Amino acid sequence: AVPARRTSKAKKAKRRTHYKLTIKGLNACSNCGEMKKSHHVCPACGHYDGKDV
Amino acid sequence: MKLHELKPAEGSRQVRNRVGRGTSSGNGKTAGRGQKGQKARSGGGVRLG
Amino acid sequence: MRTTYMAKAGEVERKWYVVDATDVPLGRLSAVVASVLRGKNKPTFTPHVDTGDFVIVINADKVKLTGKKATDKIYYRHSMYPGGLKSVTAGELRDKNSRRLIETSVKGMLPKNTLGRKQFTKLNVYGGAEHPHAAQQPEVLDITNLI
Amino acid sequence: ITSAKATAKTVRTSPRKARLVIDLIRGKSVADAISILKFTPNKSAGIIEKVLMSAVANAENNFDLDVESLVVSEAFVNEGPTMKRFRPRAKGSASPINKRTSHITVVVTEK
Amino acid sequence: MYAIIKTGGKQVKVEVGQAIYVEKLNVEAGEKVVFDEVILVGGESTKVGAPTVAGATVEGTVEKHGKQKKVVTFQYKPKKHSHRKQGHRQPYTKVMIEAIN
Amino acid sequence: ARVKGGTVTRKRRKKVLKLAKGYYGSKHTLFKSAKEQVMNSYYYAFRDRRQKKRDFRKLWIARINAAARMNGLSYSKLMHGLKLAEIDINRKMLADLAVNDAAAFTALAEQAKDALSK
RNA sequence: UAGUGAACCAGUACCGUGAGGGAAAGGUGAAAAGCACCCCGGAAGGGGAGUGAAAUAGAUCCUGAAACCGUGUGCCUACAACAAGUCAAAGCUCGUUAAUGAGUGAUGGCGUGCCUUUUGUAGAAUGAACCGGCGAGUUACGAUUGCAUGCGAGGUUAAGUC
RNA sequence: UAUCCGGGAGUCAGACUGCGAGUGAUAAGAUCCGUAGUCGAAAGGGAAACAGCCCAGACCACCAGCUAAGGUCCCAAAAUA
RNA sequence: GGUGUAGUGGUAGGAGAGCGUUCUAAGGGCGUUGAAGGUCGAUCGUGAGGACGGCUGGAGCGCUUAGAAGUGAGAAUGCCG
Ligand SMILES: [K+]
Ligand SMILES: [K+]
Ligand SMILES: [K+]
Ligand SMILES: [K+]
Ligand SMILES: [K+]
Ligand SMILES: [K+]
Ligand SMILES: [K+]
Ligand SMILES: [K+]
Ligand SMILES: [K+]
Ligand SMILES: [Mg+2]
Ligand SMILES: [Mg+2]
Ligand SMILES: [Mg+2]
Ligand SMILES: [Mg+2]
Ligand SMILES: [Mg+2]
Ligand SMILES: [Mg+2]
Ligand SMILES: [Mg+2]
Ligand SMILES: [Mg+2]
Ligand SMILES: [Mg+2]
Ligand SMILES: [Mg+2]
Ligand SMILES: [Mg+2]
Ligand SMILES: [Mg+2]
Ligand SMILES: [Mg+2]
Ligand SMILES: [Mg+2]
Ligand SMILES: [Mg+2]
Ligand SMILES: [Mg+2]
Ligand SMILES: [Mg+2]
Ligand SMILES: [Mg+2]
Ligand SMILES: [Mg+2]
Ligand SMILES: [Mg+2]
Ligand SMILES: [Mg+2]
Ligand SMILES: [Mg+2]
Ligand SMILES: [Mg+2]
Ligand SMILES: [Mg+2]
Ligand SMILES: [Mg+2]
Ligand SMILES: [Mg+2]
Ligand SMILES: [Mg+2]
Ligand SMILES: [Zn+2]
Repeated sequence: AVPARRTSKAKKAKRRTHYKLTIKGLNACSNCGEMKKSHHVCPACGHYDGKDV
Repeated sequence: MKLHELKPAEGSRQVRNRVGRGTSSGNGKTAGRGQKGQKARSGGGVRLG
Repeated sequence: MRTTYMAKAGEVERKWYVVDATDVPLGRLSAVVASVLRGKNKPTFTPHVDTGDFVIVINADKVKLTGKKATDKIYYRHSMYPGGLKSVTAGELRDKNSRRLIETSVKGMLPKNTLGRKQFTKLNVYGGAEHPHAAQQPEVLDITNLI
Repeated sequence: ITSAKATAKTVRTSPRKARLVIDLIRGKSVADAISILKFTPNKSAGIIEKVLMSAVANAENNFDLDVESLVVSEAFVNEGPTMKRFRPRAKGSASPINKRTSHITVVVTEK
Repeated sequence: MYAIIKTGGKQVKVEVGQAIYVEKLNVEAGEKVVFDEVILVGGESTKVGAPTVAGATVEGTVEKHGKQKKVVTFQYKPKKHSHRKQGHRQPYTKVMIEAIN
Repeated sequence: ARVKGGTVTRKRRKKVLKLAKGYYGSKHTLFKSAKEQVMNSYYYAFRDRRQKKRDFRKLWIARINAAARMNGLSYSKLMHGLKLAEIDINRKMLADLAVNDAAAFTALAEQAKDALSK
């Protein structure tokens, strides 16, 4: 099977509506104040839950 | 006469007709040859007589 | 000169009428109602703008069906499933859901477009002689000569 | 004077995939943009971050703008030159391969 | 007060101080013109011409002669390799109404 | 004496494209689609310059009919009466009177009805 | 994309066992004066600072179209069945080769592409993915007719010599 | 308008409708002639849509008017004559 | 030139008259105070098409008369990019 008709710019853009990246779970790190991912170790200060690790 | 004011005698010269140069000219597409057949082919046509 | 008057949406005042369907043939009631809803009865009629007035139909249950239409006029509808055809007689519709009877009749007569559907919303059908729209102060619209 | 721009040209990355990360950061404070790019795992995030950091360096070093005020006013990815490559396929035929490149521009303004 | 007058095979409503565009009139710009066929006169009271109001005339002045925006007639028949293109600018006369009688 | 393509081609195609401004996507961007669409637009434009006259006469007739009904008359009876009374006011002016000068339209209707009675 | 296949290290690269087939590829600026130094970056690449008449002439370098891709937004769009236009039109926005202006456009009327080939094609017949360039009645020698000019019961030279 | 003289053609697949015949089964949107029209090469109005049927032949502009076929309760212009 | 009357759908195709492209001749012009080219604009003509502004561009190009053609592309499962 092959495309009977080429896809127009508008239809192509509509389909890609949901083809987007997302960034979730960022919040300030308690120890150093930098942004970190919740439930992850802070890459900057290497502290999690207020302790160095 | 003056080289910048030349004028040929009326009816002495005519403009060549060019075929296959658009429809509105009257000889576009088929170039006056009609539709298919032997006489419509390049070098087509039968010998005299 | 391009001076023909064109009505605007919202500038035209839409009144409210009450139409009594008692012993009026369904089609003739519907035809007059559709003209009113479209606004054909007012000089300001503008095809691309809604200008008609609201209609309250009362006594829908007593609408008249001439001939044997009560039992032979059949309303079909297909569910779009194979063998999904349903039917109901006009008489049964009048007895049980007369609002549907009048609404289908008038839907057929309004235009099949966005404006037509909007105009259809202005219709209100009630079997029986009392309606909940007294707040709009509707006025009686005799149709004896209009049919 | 109020704005500084940085551009990375002919970067070997898909323009569409790069535009995904660019849309994330557009119209955000420089601090927020840095955080977003640092925690995004997509490849183009690192390249866009280098461009963004280069733009911030321009704003401060060249024009002495206030880093804390800076925000990402404009950011976009433009198609770069495409390197043409071929991949052999079944039955002795090749198919072309487009090795895309991107021009990544980040503009950062005072406010 | 307003009038309805017959002009250029058409009927126009005219109000004093209002310009009107009509089919080209053979009158020079800035010269007085008089429309003698007044099919109606209205205002506070209504006069109905049958077919014309007797002894009613409307006066105007020809501000300008012009040509309306060009209109292109492009006639073609699909699959018949034939088209014809034509242009048109309809002349018009603009008349400011001075007095309605 | 070679005559290379030059710029006439681009000029002609650009004229077509400019004519096609506002169309949907390729119908304004691409010369072939644009030309094909511009030809249809010409067909519709020529046809509609005639249909437009019909539409407005239809509109005036409908408005006159509503006004006549309010004055106790049908459109057809009103026009017949006006012809009997020698009134030449056309449908455009009549519709304008119906919407704007109701009193004038009523006066016209009275004369029409009188002619019908006679 | 012409002109030699070849304006350039071309009968080269490349293809083929071999005979053989056979490309693509010109242009900074007047002058390299071809961006010292500084800044982000491992670099690439940028931003300044400079050269320059000009750097959006920075070596992919004159001009830099269209397809195609993206950023910004003035108008519209989530009850609608749309050959996508045209005709009519509110609202909003804007003010031009100053013209009975421009953009957008709710809503309403009408409306089955272009080409080829056919008795007949919206056609479920053929061709075109799009854009650009290139791409088809010519020339020579004769025949004949029209028109034009010169001469006119005449008209005219061919080869050849200067 | 007809001839006649000369330059230049294209056409030799036609279709349907009405009327008169054959072939066919007094079938076919069949086939083959005769005759008229239309399409072909004809847009517009009507026949829902519908080359060939009915009305009628678009050089153009108009937000003017009268009619043809066909229509006038609503979609949908005009008689709930 | 004016008036009047009539006429002006159209495929194959015939006739006529024009638009635009490159080049030649002559004349008369324009250009670092910005040519060609590109781009935008609400501009003119009955048509092909012609101007005029803004921007870009950086060195050649119009106009009038005549002449000669590799003289006009949207379709060739066309060629090249
Ligand atoms: K011929
Ligand atoms: K330059
Ligand atoms: K846009
Ligand atoms: K529409
Ligand atoms: K096939
Ligand atoms: K002959
Ligand atoms: K026959
Ligand atoms: K220009
Ligand atoms: K092609
Ligand atoms: Mg010649
Ligand atoms: Mg022809
Ligand atoms: Mg063709
Ligand atoms: Mg052919
Ligand atoms: Mg044949
Ligand atoms: Mg032949
Ligand atoms: Mg192999
Ligand atoms: Mg070409
Ligand atoms: Mg008409
Ligand atoms: Mg070569
Ligand atoms: Mg530039
Ligand atoms: Mg360049
Ligand atoms: Mg709904
Ligand atoms: Mg909605
Ligand atoms: Mg066939
Ligand atoms: Mg195909
Ligand atoms: Mg047959
Ligand atoms: Mg044929
Ligand atoms: Mg027809
Ligand atoms: Mg056809
Ligand atoms: Mg009539
Ligand atoms: Mg009606
Ligand atoms: Mg009756
Ligand atoms: Mg005609
Ligand atoms: Mg040139
Ligand atoms: Mg050529
Ligand atoms: Mg092409
Ligand atoms: Zn931390």
